Amino acid sequence: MEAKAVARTIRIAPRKVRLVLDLIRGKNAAEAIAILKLTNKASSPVIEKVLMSALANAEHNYDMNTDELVVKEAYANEGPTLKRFRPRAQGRASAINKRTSHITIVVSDGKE
Amino acid sequence: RKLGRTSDQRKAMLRDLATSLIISERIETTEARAKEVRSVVEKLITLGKKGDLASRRNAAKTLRNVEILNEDETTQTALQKLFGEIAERYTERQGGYTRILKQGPRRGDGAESVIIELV
Amino acid sequence: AVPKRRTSKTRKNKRRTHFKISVPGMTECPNCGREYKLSHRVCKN
Amino acid sequence: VKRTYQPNKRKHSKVHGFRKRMSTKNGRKVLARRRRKGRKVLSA
RNA sequence: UUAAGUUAUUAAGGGCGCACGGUGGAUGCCUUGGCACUAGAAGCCAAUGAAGGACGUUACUAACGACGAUAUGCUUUGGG
RNA sequence: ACCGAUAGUGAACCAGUACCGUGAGGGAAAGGUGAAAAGCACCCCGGAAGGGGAGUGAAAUAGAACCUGAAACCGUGUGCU
RNA sequence: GACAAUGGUAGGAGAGCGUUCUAAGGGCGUUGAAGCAUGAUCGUAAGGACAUGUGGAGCGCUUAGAAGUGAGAAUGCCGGUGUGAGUAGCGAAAGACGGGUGAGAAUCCCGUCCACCGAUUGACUAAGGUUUCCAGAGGAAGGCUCGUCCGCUCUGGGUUAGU
RNA sequence: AUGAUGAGGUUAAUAGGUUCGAGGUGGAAGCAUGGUGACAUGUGGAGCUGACGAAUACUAAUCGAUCGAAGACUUAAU
Ligand SMILES: [Mg+2]
Ligand SMILES: [Mg+2]
Ligand SMILES: [Mg+2]
Ligand SMILES: [Mg+2]
Ligand SMILES: [Mg+2]
Ligand SMILES: [Mg+2]
Ligand SMILES: [Mg+2]
Ligand SMILES: [Mg+2]
Ligand SMILES: [Mg+2]
Ligand SMILES: [Mg+2]
Ligand SMILES: [Mg+2]
Ligand SMILES: [Mg+2]
Ligand SMILES: [Mg+2]
Ligand SMILES: [Mg+2]
Ligand SMILES: [Mg+2]
Ligand SMILES: [Mg+2]
Ligand SMILES: [Mg+2]
Ligand SMILES: [Mg+2]
Ligand SMILES: [Mg+2]
Ligand SMILES: [Mg+2]
Ligand SMILES: [Mg+2]
Ligand SMILES: [Mg+2]
Ligand SMILES: [Mg+2]
Ligand SMILES: [Mg+2]
Ligand SMILES: [Mn+2]
Ligand SMILES: [Mn+2]
Ligand SMILES: [Mn+2]
Ligand SMILES: [Mn+2]
Ligand SMILES: [Mn+2]
Ligand SMILES: [Mn+2]
Ligand SMILES: [Mn+2]
Ligand SMILES: [Mn+2]
Ligand SMILES: [Mn+2]
Ligand SMILES: [Mn+2]
Ligand SMILES: [Mn+2]
Ligand SMILES: [Mn+2]
Ligand SMILES: [Mn+2]
Ligand SMILES: [Mn+2]
Ligand SMILES: [Mn+2]
Ligand SMILES: [Mn+2]
Ligand SMILES: [Mn+2]
Ligand SMILES: [Mn+2]
Ligand SMILES: [Mn+2]
Ligand SMILES: [Mn+2]
Ligand SMILES: [Mn+2]
Ligand SMILES: [Mn+2]
Ligand SMILES: [Mn+2]
Ligand SMILES: [Mn+2]
Ligand SMILES: [Mn+2]
Ligand SMILES: [Mn+2]
Ligand SMILES: [Mn+2]
Ligand SMILES: [Mn+2]
Ligand SMILES: [Mn+2]
Ligand SMILES: [Mn+2]
Ligand SMILES: [Mn+2]
Ligand SMILES: [Mn+2]
Ligand SMILES: [Mn+2]
Ligand SMILES: [Mn+2]
Ligand SMILES: [Mn+2]
Ligand SMILES: [Mn+2]
Ligand SMILES: [Mn+2]
Ligand SMILES: [Mn+2]
Ligand SMILES: [Mn+2]
Ligand SMILES: [Mn+2]
Repeated sequence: MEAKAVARTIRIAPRKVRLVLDLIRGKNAAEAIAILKLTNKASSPVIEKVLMSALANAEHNYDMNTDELVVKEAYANEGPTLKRFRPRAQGRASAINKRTSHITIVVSDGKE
Repeated sequence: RKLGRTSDQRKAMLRDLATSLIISERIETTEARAKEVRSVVEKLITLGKKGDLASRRNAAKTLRNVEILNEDETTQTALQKLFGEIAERYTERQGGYTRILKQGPRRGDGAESVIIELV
Repeated sequence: AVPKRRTSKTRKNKRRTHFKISVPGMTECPNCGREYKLSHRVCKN
Repeated sequence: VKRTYQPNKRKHSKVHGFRKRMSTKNGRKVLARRRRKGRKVLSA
């Protein structure tokens, strides 16, 4: 129907990816790519590549007209997180969380 | 009067940035350094536009040594190019032989990049 | 000094309403295609 | 600062060696015990 | 329109309900391993070099076993 | 009328081993795809990772970090506010 | 059918709910068991059913028997995940531009200029450490950022003595 | 601090430059002369000069996008 694509365990924290994701959500696919290319945060290129792949198999698979396509929905979910430490003063170690996330984008036409 | 580093290191980077771009007409830098360097460069170009040994020995006080490779054979000096090359171009021109072009943010630190070029 | 009571999901989100990023000011390249940031260079074309 | 433990190959092998264990009844008792637990290292 | 009075829409964001997801590894089912006994065998190995190891052996070999320089096996009797 | 993976041995996994101590010594965690590897040919976006089709299968909303997949916790949509 | 009584801590007395296993009887189950989820269901309570989804092989009921039989608190033990919060920190120090490379460079290579140590940040070697040394590839994780790079990864090599 | 306030955005003096100037310093370099020289005088209130003051579009404020009214009901009064 109205196509989607997903990237899994990207190693950016979900809070961080979500910031870029909010600007893109609900927007026309073209300007979505624009806002993505100009927004200078770290997650922007990653999210870009995901939206590109989404529109790509929205055409090669479901044969929609790419230009009428809209970013119907985008989000990021907590992935598994790598756990590391960080030695400190007095010889105590302390926690560090290298978190990762599943980014999802879904583009669209009309209802049918 | 913008800074970045310490008062002397700032001097050094400014002479370095100024000598460069005389060496090669245009360079890429932070917007802040571009706005600082433009003054030092137009000023060196007026010392060049005067022509006297006074203002030459004067341009020498700031400008770096360098080497410069002229097209085909032979070697100039950044000084020699300031007085014996660039100044020839800008005699009829009034003030302001410089422009900053706004490249936008770079990856590593997101500093805003700009090109700074001659005419 | 330490927090004396944990923040609730509600308090923490209310504290975050202003923590967005603004959509960049942007403009179409005249007859070049890719859009660029405002009052910034048009690139190599 | 000068931490405890400056390594020394000779001194480590004297005092803590197979042979040094063997040299007294108790060292043999030690090797006995470690053999009983089945340490992959035993005395070293 | 003028005066007096009365109401509402807005949600930056929040709350309740619901839907769809993610994380996480409880719960159910499973058992290669354990746990306590029963009946019978057996209760010693060692200078003819032990117990326990070290280093090696395979087309390719890091690890475990097996084997030792006749090395990932040799002869021999029987089973298959 | 014993345990069923926080149990039962410390050890159901190449355990007295990662790891820790100069040493004597201390001492873990870690089981499960499927009936069968049939473990996704090929096309597509991507440097790759990862993914959408197309397929194997009763099932992959069983795809390997793989049975079931609770709660905390994180999100997207919105009916009343 | 009238009548009486029924607040309650320590504590005594009574009657019951549910969990695992066992025995006997009687049943359910791939036309879908347990489990999980949802619901406007039922009983005086603990608690019991029914329908739908999920799940993919086991499980109730009756009578009795036996217990590792019921958790919210022990600065309890293990595991997961929050809050603090996009907060503290990123470990003494001078760097700039040009040119390469690359999917991608403040951070890798080359270049010029600048700078810092110079009884030492230089050159040897003992202790200790044991392939970190060299070459070509690589970039998941390690590196407090980045990475095309590395004391990291893969593949292949490298230590020669009568004195 | 950031935002905020204010001065401007080509029909333009908002910054930078350029040419002038205030103020600061105190007599640049090069040459000439006088000395054996270290130095002195002349050329010449010289030269240089961040923030301060004018003038001047030479450089840069380009193109462009976003947001923002159509005016509720009742009663009395023209
Ligand atoms: Mg032991
Ligand atoms: Mg009124
Ligand atoms: Mg209004
Ligand atoms: Mg909103
Ligand atoms: Mg006997
Ligand atoms: Mg019993
Ligand atoms: Mg000790
Ligand atoms: Mg491609
Ligand atoms: Mg490709
Ligand atoms: Mg399919
Ligand atoms: Mg599939
Ligand atoms: Mg029951
Ligand atoms: Mg039933
Ligand atoms: Mg079903
Ligand atoms: Mg229920
Ligand atoms: Mg009973
Ligand atoms: Mg507790
Ligand atoms: Mg902040
Ligand atoms: Mg190594
Ligand atoms: Mg290596
Ligand atoms: Mg003389
Ligand atoms: Mg004067
Ligand atoms: Mg508009
Ligand atoms: Mg009214
Ligand atoms: Mn320490
Ligand atoms: Mn100094
Ligand atoms: Mn990067
Ligand atoms: Mn929010
Ligand atoms: Mn031991
Ligand atoms: Mn017996
Ligand atoms: Mn004998
Ligand atoms: Mn033996
Ligand atoms: Mn035979
Ligand atoms: Mn165990
Ligand atoms: Mn389990
Ligand atoms: Mn199997
Ligand atoms: Mn693939
Ligand atoms: Mn099929
Ligand atoms: Mn898992
Ligand atoms: Mn599963
Ligand atoms: Mn009572
Ligand atoms: Mn009463
Ligand atoms: Mn009692
Ligand atoms: Mn069926
Ligand atoms: Mn059961
Ligand atoms: Mn039944
Ligand atoms: Mn109990
Ligand atoms: Mn608890
Ligand atoms: Mn805990
Ligand atoms: Mn704070
Ligand atoms: Mn702070
Ligand atoms: Mn900070
Ligand atoms: Mn550092
Ligand atoms: Mn290139
Ligand atoms: Mn270099
Ligand atoms: Mn020095
Ligand atoms: Mn050594
Ligand atoms: Mn070491
Ligand atoms: Mn090396
Ligand atoms: Mn890194
Ligand atoms: Mn304003
Ligand atoms: Mn004018
Ligand atoms: Mn003056
Ligand atoms: Mn405009």
